[PDB]
Amino acid sequence: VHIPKAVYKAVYAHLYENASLALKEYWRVGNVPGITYVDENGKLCNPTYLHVNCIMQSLESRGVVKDTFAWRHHYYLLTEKGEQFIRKELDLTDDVLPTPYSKP
Amino acid sequence: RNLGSCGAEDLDSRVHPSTIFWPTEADNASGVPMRETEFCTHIAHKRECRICGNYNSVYRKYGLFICRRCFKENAGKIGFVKLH
Amino acid sequence: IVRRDEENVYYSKYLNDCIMEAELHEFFSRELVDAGYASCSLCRTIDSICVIIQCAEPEVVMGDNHYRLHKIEYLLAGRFMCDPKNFNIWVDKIIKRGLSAEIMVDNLRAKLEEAMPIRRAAYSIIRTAMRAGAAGCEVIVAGKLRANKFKEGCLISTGHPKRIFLAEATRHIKMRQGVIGVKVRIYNPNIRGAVMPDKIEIGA
Amino acid sequence: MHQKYTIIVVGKDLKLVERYVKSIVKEGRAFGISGPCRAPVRRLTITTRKSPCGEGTNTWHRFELRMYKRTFWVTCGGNDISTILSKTVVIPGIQVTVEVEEP
Amino acid sequence: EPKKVRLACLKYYTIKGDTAEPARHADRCHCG
RNA sequence: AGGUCUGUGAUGCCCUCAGACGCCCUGGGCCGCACGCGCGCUACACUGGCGGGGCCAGCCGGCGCCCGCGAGGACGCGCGGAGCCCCCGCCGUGGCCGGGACCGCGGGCUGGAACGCCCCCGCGCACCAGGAAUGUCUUGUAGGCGCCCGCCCCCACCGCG
RNA sequence: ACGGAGGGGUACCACCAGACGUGGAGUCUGCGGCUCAAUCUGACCCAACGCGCGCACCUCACCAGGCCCGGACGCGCGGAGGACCGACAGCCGGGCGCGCUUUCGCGAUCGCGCGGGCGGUGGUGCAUGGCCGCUCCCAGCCCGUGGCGCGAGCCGUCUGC
Ligand SMILES: [Zn+2]
Repeated sequence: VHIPKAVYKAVYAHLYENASLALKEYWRVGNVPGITYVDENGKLCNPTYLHVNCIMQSLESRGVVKDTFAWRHHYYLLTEKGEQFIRKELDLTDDVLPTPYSKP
Repeated sequence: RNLGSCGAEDLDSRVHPSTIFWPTEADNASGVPMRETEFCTHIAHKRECRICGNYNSVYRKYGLFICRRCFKENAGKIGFVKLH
Repeated sequence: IVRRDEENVYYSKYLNDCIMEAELHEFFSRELVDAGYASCSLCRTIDSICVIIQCAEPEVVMGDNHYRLHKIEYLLAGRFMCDPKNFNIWVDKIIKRGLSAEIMVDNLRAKLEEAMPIRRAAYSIIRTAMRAGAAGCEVIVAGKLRANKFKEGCLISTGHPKRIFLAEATRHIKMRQGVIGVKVRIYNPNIRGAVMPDKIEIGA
Repeated sequence: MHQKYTIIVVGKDLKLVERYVKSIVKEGRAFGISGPCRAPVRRLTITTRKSPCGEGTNTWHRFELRMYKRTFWVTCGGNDISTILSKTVVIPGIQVTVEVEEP
Repeated sequence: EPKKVRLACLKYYTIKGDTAEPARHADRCHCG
């Protein structure tokens, strides 16, 4: 529950840069191979599944992103309200835009 | 309890550090090390249909890992065809 | 003479990509329904996969300069752990919409959920198909309303020719009282210029 | 230059997998590409009860998936990596007909 | 279910801002 | 109103929701047995049992050296297939060398953990062709003989072939 | 629809002629009954009983006991003068800062109530979808025009070979 702020910021940044979080349905012990964070650890340390799952649940419940589930993989996608909120937490300016708009 | 232990004579009986032979199946979760002490300390394979989270009646042949019941629905797309 | 565990990689490499796809079909069906998705494919490229799709309304799938398609593009990459950019989806279009079962069943489902009853929707669908050059259709609606069927002309329902000529689809509708099982089948005996057996002609 | 390269074709459908080789051999008309070895079919098999609950007369589905494959290791170093790309482009684009080149 | 006490300005182990310190047996922050 | 809400992000309505029917951990149980029967396996022997030897299959398929009676074990590399059957001898109608259930020491394997599985010495239950009743089968078929896959940490009298 | 009514046909899931069997023993397994804290449940003529794809832990619902909130999102009150959360040492506890006994650490990731969730191998298969089983190892089923009947219906769709 006591989720570090570094994880919050890392997830926000990864989301905005990719506009897409492709997450696995899990609820046991294990870290995520994708998003990453560093807290004076010497080597970027990956987050734990419980932490990111709770964060994703809160975000979606707040109406920032929508999701499909498919089978065995939560696919998320941020809305306009998403771009309008992450930029604030990352402390960004309206000029910046997600990468995918730049010819993937 | 980080500043305690047993007799040295008993320590000789410690289990061989040789890694355990009972792993967990991952179809494709980074292997990383309060309730955390024993949330799921017990270690065992959890092979399950990669469609439905059901651990019963799963084919491991050819590395499918598909429930027998959920096999019929998607077999047509997967390529398997019913002839002969 | 030969070793049987070398070719096993090639055999197992082709099978994995088959499943890698079906998930795509499921996901598109759960997402790009708005554009009436029909089917997909795959083509393992040097550094990516050249997935192309077929949707009746191409415009809906893509966005401003394909923006939302680009959005989707990155998503898949992380899920399959492939390099982005290299991903290169393609978008296609279906011409004879009255000859495909899935688009018709999806439109019919939506219509049914528009408060309009089964009869009008089924007759609209069958008219749309027949006016699109089809020997016949068949609409079945089952749920809390039994089975009320509707049919126009001749269909085959047995034999090898069924799997290639007859095309069927099914859906499920979550209505307040329960579930409305609906399916559709269309028999086109002129698909891809294939001659149905026991169909003969003699000249002068 | 010369690489002792190999060509492998793997697929499920007998129709395309047999038509595609004809185009390949056309393209190798002058580079000496020759007959392909046709491996025994890898007929994968699976059986399953038709009833989700196991009621009534015990019946069984029998699905199988074949894996035809052909090999054109003929080129070897007979061709250069320059036109090995040319070998891989003039060929038709079939949606699913996996292929791989090794020396 | 251990309890807590309202915090007081006891950390001043001095008599005129002399910073004396930065309890039964010894102990350090965290477990080490 | 045949079966399936206990296959599923298939689901309406009910019941449970901070002493939990949620998720997790340590143990036990699903195998427990006076008895009734349903699909099977092993036999009741000379058209046979034991020992030595010769030898050929297909779905398909991995092997060398050294310890150990055997099961198994330490190393190193890519290489490879059986029962019936035929031949020579012993046994000689004796519940006997047919039969291998049950039980006592012991040696090993899997696994965190044997209640699981193999091999060796010893003991050697019923069974003498089975009533009323009843099932299946027309050519490479019945019957007999063995060999691979499935679920599987170990194990096949089962099922698909 | 039925007939211990007639006439045509037909089938080793029927018979003629034969073959191989089961029911008699030992044993593997499932099904009822008894027992226990639990011995988790579905199915019972064809059309339930090696079937719901191998049960030491998980599988697993069942029994004896124990961790955690992993209570989203809104509204009202409080909170860094400190919301919530971890811990060396000693006892009781199968063990765990599980509980207690002193005292250190962490810092808003929130706490209480009201609305409102997610979850659940929990119930109704007599509320349903989907998939199978059976009728069915069948040879049968209907449309447009026309005609016959007030009409339900009949001819088309055959008392011939
Ligand atoms: Zn499944």
